[PDB]
Amino acid sequence: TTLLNPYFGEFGGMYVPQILMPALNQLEEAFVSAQKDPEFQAQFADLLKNYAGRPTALTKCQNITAGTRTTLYLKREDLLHGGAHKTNQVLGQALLAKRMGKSEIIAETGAGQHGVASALASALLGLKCRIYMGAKDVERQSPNVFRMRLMGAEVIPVHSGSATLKDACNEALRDWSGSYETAHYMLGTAAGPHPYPTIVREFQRMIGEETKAQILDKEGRLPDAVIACVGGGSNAIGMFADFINDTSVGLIGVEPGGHGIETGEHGAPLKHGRVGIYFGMKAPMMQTADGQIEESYSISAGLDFPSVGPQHAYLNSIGRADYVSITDDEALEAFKTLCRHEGIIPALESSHALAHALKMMREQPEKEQLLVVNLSGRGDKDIFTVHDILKARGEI
Amino acid sequence: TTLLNPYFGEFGGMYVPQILMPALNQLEEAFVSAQKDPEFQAQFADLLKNYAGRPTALTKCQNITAGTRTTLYLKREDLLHGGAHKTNQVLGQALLAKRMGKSEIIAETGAGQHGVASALASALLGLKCRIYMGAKDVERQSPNVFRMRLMGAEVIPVHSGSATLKDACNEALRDWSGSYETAHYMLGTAAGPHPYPTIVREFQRMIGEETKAQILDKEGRLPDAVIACVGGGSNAIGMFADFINDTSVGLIGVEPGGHGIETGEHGAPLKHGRVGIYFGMKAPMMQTADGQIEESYSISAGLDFPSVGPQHAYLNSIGRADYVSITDDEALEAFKTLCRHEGIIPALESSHALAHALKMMREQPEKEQLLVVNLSGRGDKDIFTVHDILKARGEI
Amino acid sequence: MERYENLFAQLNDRREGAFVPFVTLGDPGIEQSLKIIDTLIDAGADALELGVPFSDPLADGPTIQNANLRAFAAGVTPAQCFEMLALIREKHPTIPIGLLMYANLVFNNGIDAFYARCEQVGVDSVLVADVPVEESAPFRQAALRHNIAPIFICPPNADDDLLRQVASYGRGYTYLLSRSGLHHLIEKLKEYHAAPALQGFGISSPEQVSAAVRAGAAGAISGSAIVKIIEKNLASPKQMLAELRSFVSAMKAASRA
Amino acid sequence: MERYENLFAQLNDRREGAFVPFVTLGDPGIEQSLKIIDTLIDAGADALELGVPFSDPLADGPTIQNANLRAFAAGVTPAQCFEMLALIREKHPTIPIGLLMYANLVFNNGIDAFYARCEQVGVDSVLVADVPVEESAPFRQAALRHNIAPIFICPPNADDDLLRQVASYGRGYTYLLSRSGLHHLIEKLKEYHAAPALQGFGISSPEQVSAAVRAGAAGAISGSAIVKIIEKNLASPKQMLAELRSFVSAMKAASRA
Ligand SMILES: O=C(NCCOP(=O)(O)O)c1ccc(OC(F)(F)F)cc1
Ligand SMILES: O=C(NCCOP(=O)(O)O)c1ccc(OC(F)(F)F)cc1
Ligand SMILES: O=C(NCCOP(=O)(O)O)c1ccc(OC(F)(F)F)cc1
Ligand SMILES: O=C(NCCOP(=O)(O)O)c1ccc(OC(F)(F)F)cc1
Ligand SMILES: *Cc1c(COP(=O)(O)O)cnc(C)c1O
Ligand SMILES: *Cc1c(COP(=O)(O)O)cnc(C)c1O
Ligand code: NA
Ligand code: NA
Repeated sequence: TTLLNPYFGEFGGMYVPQILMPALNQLEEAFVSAQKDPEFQAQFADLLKNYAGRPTALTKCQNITAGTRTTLYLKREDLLHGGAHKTNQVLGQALLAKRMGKSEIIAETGAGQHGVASALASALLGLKCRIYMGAKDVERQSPNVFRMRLMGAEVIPVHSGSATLKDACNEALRDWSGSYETAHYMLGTAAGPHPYPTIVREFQRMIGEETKAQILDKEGRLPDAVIACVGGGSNAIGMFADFINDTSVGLIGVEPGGHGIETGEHGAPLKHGRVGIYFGMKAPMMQTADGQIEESYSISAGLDFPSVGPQHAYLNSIGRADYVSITDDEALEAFKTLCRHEGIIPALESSHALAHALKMMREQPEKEQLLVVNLSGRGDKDIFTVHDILKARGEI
Repeated sequence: TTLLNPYFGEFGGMYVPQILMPALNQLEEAFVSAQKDPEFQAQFADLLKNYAGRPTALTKCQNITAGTRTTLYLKREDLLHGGAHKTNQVLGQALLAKRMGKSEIIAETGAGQHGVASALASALLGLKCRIYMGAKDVERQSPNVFRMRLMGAEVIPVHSGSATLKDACNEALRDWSGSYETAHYMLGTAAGPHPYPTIVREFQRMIGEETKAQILDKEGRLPDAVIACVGGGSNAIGMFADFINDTSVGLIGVEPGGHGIETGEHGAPLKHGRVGIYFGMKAPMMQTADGQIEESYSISAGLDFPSVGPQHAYLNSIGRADYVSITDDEALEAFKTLCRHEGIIPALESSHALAHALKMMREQPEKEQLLVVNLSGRGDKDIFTVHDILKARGEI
Repeated sequence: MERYENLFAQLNDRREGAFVPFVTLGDPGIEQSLKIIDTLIDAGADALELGVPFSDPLADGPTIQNANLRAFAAGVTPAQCFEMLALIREKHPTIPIGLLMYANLVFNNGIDAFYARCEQVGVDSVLVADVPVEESAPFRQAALRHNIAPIFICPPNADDDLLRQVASYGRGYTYLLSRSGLHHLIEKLKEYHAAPALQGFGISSPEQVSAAVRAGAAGAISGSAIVKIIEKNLASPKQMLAELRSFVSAMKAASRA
Repeated sequence: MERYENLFAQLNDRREGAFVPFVTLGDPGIEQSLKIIDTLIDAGADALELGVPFSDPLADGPTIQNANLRAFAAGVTPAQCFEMLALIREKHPTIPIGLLMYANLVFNNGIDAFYARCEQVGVDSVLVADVPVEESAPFRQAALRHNIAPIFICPPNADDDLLRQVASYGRGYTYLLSRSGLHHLIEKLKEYHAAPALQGFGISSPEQVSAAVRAGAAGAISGSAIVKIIEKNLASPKQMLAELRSFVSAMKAASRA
């Protein structure tokens, strides 16, 4: 039995071993309580404002759209403390852990961004943070590992399985099943078992709430579409949530197309996978014909979750949101374009969203449209990745 | 003849070759005009708000001060677009260049931060930007060089002299003396010839203006002291300016002490140099007994200007502001402390300011004091520097 | 069929507990795994619990994680597992055979079709590790339609509602967890007419089998201990089987009156 | 003394322009620099402009930047420059000697003391490259108190106020810039009773000397062209002096009626 619905149509649920159900039920109860508690809401709002820097700007990009009938705004989650939207929800989750009387945080990370976000929230709020990271990722993400350690987190390399994100997730869940009386599992996207897809959406929804107020202030109307990249689904659902009931507002999610959908080397399970049960949920995933879970591929490590949050699968199924994909090369071109024309270095994740907006503009340049892209993070972290590619293929 | 006073007591002036005086006079006139122009002020304010992210947060650091009677706030210029305060003034200067009908920007850079700031402002505002950088710095600052190029700036290595900051400054001035009809020289700190110390202060003064409003909101009184690092002087004068007439508010500037003042390997000309005439101004500088200009040293490349802005020398001389120094090791300890206890990675420059506040607290822990540190930038850029030192000396 | 009911009635007539080994199908290869399983039976296993290799076994510790990896190294697929299961049942017509599955492998090509395939090869029960009772309806229904017992875990802290659910929904046996990641549980399960309890997790010595039976459990399950013996003897298959035979004989003897 | 006034009166009697070479003191070393300067004089230099090596010569192009670096490579200091200047004046009692300085080297140990040292060694003028007329008061005052002519640059666009200031404040000669980084300027300077004009920047061939004198200038200054000859012949000092002698003779001949 639960307080809230664990499903979005077919998708979602609580597909965990029985031993983990009490942790999930405890967390759901704590969350429902916190959402009704004006003191909790005020504490969260205070951290968001005075520590993280909310509200974030909504920036009009007039150089990019020159010569077209597109008006483009970027919601500036790249200006949030930590340089990505992930900070919003870790602060909420850290406050929930405290509400439940817990002093310890467990987190998983692949590219290291969620690790860093979990570590900074834990440092601020006096929580002892341990982070599971696949050994291949540890070796691949030295800068983020050192950030986590600087911030006092214990980083635990996972050498088991393929030593990447899904193995870290599994090791985190194993730990939690034994430690949930004193430790909270700070899951890093709007996926996994209920109540995480709901909690993470609610603790990211200020993205869209601000965007709505800011666009109404600046244009006196709602956007024609809001566009966000989709790895696991948190920045996108955070942008989307406040607009779901505004039926005129297009909701466009962008999955990574990698080397191209036809190559099989991509990260677009929502549109190109098959429903399965893994990661504690029923959702589209990247899997073999036999049902073994396989890997995403993207130039952007932050878009490597080989499944997707269940609310996205649901919004797609009913036609409320539309999902598309963008290749590595399209993302790279959007990254270069923003740097040159607006002086903003976007995360390669966010560059997928931008690339799709650029296509909407370029394909139909006399179409009048008001677009918001969620600029989920800054791209300082990606400049070596981008440099090495451009060098390898001759340019620069 | 000038419209505004070029001196702060003894210090300042316009010590440039005659051929450059018309450029300085033109710029002064343009600035005086712009400061009276409500349209210019509104355009600047709009870019600051909606592009750069102002106002920046003022964050209370209660974990750091635990067990003491110090209350510490950080003014969060690390959350500004570009990750440092330099963005404020480049936007103002880019608007001035446009006001004068110029389409081209010249800038100097040492550590590359001013280069990056000049490049992003130029990209945004449609200006053709060329940046002079000593060849040793180009080789030393690959990440910032690639950022500048991504943002469409031309980066010009300077192989002459010692191929560092002062050589880049000289090459920029040579270019400007021939190109000032169509190019503006975007000087990167509150130093150099008049009118730059005045312009840069005025285009950074929103730091202190916001800090005053925010501290009055949060504490109902002014700070006992505001504390800022001093390389050339821009972030510090930006914090200080609005408080100069609040005689109860201490103004503390922190120069880099390097390996220690007694070693001669430092960057503290204001307190440990000797007045000279160089960089277009009369100011304290690092110089030989003979008058040859020598180098600063600091762990933090951003604090390497071997002189200091003339308004700081003046505020020191009359006793309105106090100047101190902090060593490499003290700065490193402050960097580690902020990361661990507040989840904020500070620039090594800013870490000097923080280190002094920590000393004020630790030396007299039952002294009641309300302190603001200007957190002039974020320290993602410094994590390799910090890692390599900690590794070399055994820890980690 | 009623293979678990028949077993437990026979063991009860002999005042005897069940000893039930777990191994991963195809670890360390198909032919050696078939020999391992025949050796477990010959040595006195009352029933089998058999894992189908899965890419991400969340509910498993390192020993069994590694067993799955070994089986994947040998190219073992679920189809090959079902081929193995048919051969096992063909050789051994009465021994209860239970599978330990993860949800995706059951759901993949259709839940009904999975349980239909179990029935066809002669499997008796399925425990799906990551389907809690709350999500179990389509699984337990499909199981029962194909004469397969759906097995549920009863964790050490199970509150009273969970005990009643497990008692109602399970068949074959109740999987009683020794710990997270006791006579109260055992008596309450009996009060609610649950399937007989088999204690599992951490069972690795004869005295634990005797203790489980004394506490009122119908028997004990041992996995990592068995799989460790495999892991230890990869280089000598023959010694592997001898060490397995010796371990199982001892564990089974501890279950006898 | 009045060495510039005497020179210009003598040249005017001969209807002749001045040719004034610039070199960096101590480039490429002290002894070779002394020989270079004696060769410039013997070859027909009417006056000298002499640079004191400075760490950061903003007003100088690459040729002279490199001359300063060469002198620093040889360890040349301002004190050694003043020792050189005393020896030069001792050998050559009438030739006007002007220094090209940067402000810090003049201000360093006191402005008055600097000009006092100039007078003591027998220097006739000082041009401080980075002191515009607007900042010049303490410099020009100290200069005049020690019988040193303060030299100012008149840039190619000088407005009328600047022309009048340069005419009033300068002595010795007016340094008329060929360009940034013309008969109107020359006539206006004469109208305002300015010190005689010497054209400099980019003067590298005989025809430019003749042209400058024809335009009404009192002569021409050449630096980079002279210093290039030094740079080219570092490996053969003797050929250096021969090439310098040949260049100066030709430039000086172009100034004669
Ligand atoms: O994608 C996930 N985390 C994001 C990590 O972010 P980053 O550090 O940027 O890789 C993620 C983690 C856990 C999860 O569910 C479960 F726990 F069941 F496995 C689902 C998705
Ligand atoms: O310190 C200066 N610039 C800061 C460069 O910043 P960064 O890129 O962070 O090294 C700086 C640059 C020029 C200057 O005056 C003059 F132009 F005359 F030389 C005085 C100071
Ligand atoms: O039977 C199992 N393992 C073998 C016995 O345990 P051990 O002897 O400790 O390896 C076994 C049973 C259930 C399971 O997953 C979950 F509990 F979630 F349903 C995982 C392993
Ligand atoms: O006399 C000088 N150079 C030698 C003649 O020029 P060139 O022959 O082109 O090297 C010379 C004169 C003045 C100067 O600085 C400033 F203009 F600012 F005062 C720099 C060089
Ligand atoms: C982690 C990350 C993402 C992808 O995660 P979602 O949960 O799908 O939002 C996107 N952008 C940035 C900048 C990230 O750090
Ligand atoms: C450049 C820089 C400084 C030093 O420059 P000032 O002009 O003295 O402010 C300080 N902090 C940061 C973060 C910088 O980038
Ligand atoms: Na995904
Ligand atoms: Na300095």
